[PDB]
Amino acid sequence: MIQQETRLKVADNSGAREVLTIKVLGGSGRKTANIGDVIVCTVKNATPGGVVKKGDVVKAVIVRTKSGVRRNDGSYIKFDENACVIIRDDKGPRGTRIFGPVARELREGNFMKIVSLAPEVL
Amino acid sequence: SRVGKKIIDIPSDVTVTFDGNHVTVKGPKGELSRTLNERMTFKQEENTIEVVRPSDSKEDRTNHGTTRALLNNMVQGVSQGYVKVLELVGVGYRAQMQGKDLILNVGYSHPVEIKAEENITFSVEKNTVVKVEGISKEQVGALASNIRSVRPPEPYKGKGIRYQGEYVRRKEG
Amino acid sequence: MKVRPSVKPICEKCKVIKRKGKVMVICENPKHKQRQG
Amino acid sequence: TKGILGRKIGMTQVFGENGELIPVTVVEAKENVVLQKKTVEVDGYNAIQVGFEDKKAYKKDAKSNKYANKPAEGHAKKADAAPKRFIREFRNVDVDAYEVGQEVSVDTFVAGDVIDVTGVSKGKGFQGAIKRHGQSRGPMSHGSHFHRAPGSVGMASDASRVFKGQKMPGRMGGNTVTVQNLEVVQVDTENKVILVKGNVPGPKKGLVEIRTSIK
RNA sequence: UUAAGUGGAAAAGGAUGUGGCGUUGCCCAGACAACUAGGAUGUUGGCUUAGAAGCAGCCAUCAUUUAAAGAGUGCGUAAU
RNA sequence: UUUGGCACCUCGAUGUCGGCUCAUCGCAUCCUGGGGCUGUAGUCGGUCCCAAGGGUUGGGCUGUUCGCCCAUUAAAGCGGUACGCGAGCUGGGUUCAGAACGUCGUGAGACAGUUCGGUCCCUAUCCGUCGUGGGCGUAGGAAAUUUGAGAGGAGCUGUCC
RNA sequence: ACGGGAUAAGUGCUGAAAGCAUCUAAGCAUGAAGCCCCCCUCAAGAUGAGAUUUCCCAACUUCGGUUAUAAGAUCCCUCAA
Repeated sequence: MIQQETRLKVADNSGAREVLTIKVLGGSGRKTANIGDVIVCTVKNATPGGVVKKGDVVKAVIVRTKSGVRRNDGSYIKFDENACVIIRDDKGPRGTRIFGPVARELREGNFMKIVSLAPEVL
Repeated sequence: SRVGKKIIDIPSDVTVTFDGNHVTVKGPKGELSRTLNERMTFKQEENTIEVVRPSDSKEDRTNHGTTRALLNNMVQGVSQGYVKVLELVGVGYRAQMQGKDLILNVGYSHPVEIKAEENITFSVEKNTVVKVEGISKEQVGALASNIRSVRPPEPYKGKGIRYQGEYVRRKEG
Repeated sequence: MKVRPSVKPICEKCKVIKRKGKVMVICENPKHKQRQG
Repeated sequence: TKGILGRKIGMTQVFGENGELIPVTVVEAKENVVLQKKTVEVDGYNAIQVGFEDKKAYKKDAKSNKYANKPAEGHAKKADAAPKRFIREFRNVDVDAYEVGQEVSVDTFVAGDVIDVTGVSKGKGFQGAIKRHGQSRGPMSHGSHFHRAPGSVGMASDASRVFKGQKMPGRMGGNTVTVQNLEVVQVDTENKVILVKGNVPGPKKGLVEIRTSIK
């Protein structure tokens, strides 16, 4: 459940560590985003060097929310923090190394590169 | 009514059956019944349907010509009938028969099916030219316009449905 | 179509008629097509 | 077509094909019978009348609706049947397919049938505009004295009045409401129950009218 | 007289939709449509202009196969 | 719907601007719908016509109406209803007592040019509205099931194969 | 976001007035998120007060008025979907 002004850790090696979200895109009046949804965001804390620099406006995909997801079998999955991965406006990442676990609902959105680069997919 | 003065309207081998408020016509391909008008009057001398207008008013003067043309059309279509012809100029644009109904393909995601009607006969020449034979002039014109409305002529190249002698101003866009 | 209170013939072929209580002009080309309104 | 009556028992969940979870409402459709057959030539419209839950016979010095009265007894006597709690009409059925005295069995419905379900809403009572309608509440700080009231109700001297349909407080609760295009999951003839996919209006042990959808 | 419910909201202007009043011209030597039957040529002759032979734009705008037509009314037109 | 002109009601008081809550109407149409023309190849676009059913974003700097910007959106329409709505709410603005800067004034003081601060009352009689009861009526009295003259509600839109 | 009808703009067929032509005058079609119907809910105080099924009916008595009383409700009491 990511709305405007939430802060997310970044789970790639693109260069950013902390990110603030500006907009949940989709339709007009869209308030909250969750796993698989794309957001636009700002980098509030970056790593030295790196591709992306603090103050940049970028697009990200949400992975491993805390208020996680229900599935059609009635199973649920949750995580302990909220995280995102920054993308290249083609569902591809700017980094080359995803960290932490990732949800299985990314396959339904054509994020196969992230799914492949990731460790354990749940 | 200058045309109403040409209102002899001699039938060749066809009957003319008045019934007062309406009139029926029967010939080779009979059954043409119409409620024409009451302000006008009619007469059959031997083999000539003469129509007359009263009072020399504007409305009667118009209705004279209208009724005369309608009667001539009805008898001529009962005798010889009418035929309306058109053609499909296009690439891959092809139509065909389906017994009584017609089928057409113009590059849509679905072909088109024309359901025939009474006193109407379609005729495909070479899957690019079509004729519609009938007795009702209004009916054949209506159906011709209906089928040509499916894909009218495109200006830039000419692709579409068009009559045998219709002109299409082609723009060099 | 060209709607305007001032309908006039532009070319000689462009004739003038009435339909459903409105003045129109009819020409072979449709750029001279007009009605009053 | 294909109408029946029942009591709402409760909600559970069931597992379908490929392990999918299905929330389900269980409905007891028991001892339904036909009491009357209305016709166009007599009543002006074709319909059957159905009675659902049997009650006690007539008794002298009876005070509750558990015991039938003489009119209800006579009405349920024509059809060789007992008196019933709830009686409702169905106009969507074919009237010739039914007979007076006939038993409407749950097996009229089978799995996969899309249905409409009608019933009275639960009941809440006198409620305000924030709950009875979806109105926004005012600020709770910054010096506000406007929290849960409704705002203005009209403009000014022009229209020196309030229009009708102004969404003020009042009673919210039991009104009949249909939900369209629910489906049947399965049928159990031994316990005489239907399982409906989803949720239906009303409290437990409350009447529901099930009938077939048009669309 | 009007055929719009004008009557029962204005104007510059635009059109036929009808009545009235005159003036005037068109005709069994057959009027006004519309069929088709002729469309010209020495000649674009000349400045001949991207050639153009109804058309960069100025024409020089003459006989007439003929009962009857123009150094082309006019569709046009890269020019035809 | 503006800035004004007039000075007809109201000075034994007709609450001033913004904002919140709640709406309702018009069309001179922002999106969606249908069409004609195009100096419309397609993709599109421009202009005109019909059309008011529904819908018409969240933030930064603004007292700010207004305006600029950031990100979206199918779209981020123009207006009216005492520049809708304070006996429904705030009180940022202006303007009352305090004080200060600049300017003007011999001065007391002024500007309206700036700045900090500065008390928003009311138990609803009638109409009205939202709900909910009692009485009587309806050619005998009752229980139940109903028809439906009318009335209200709903009406949006996208991406992908 | 469906589907039926009738329509707007607009496209037309036939066709005179006006031997031609013309979507129009008479006639025949098509045609929109807009109108009506279809969908949901309220609804005979709809004083026009409706319809169906079932139940009940006085001993006198112009069965009016009567004590009665019937079908049926209520008072009262235990309660809540």
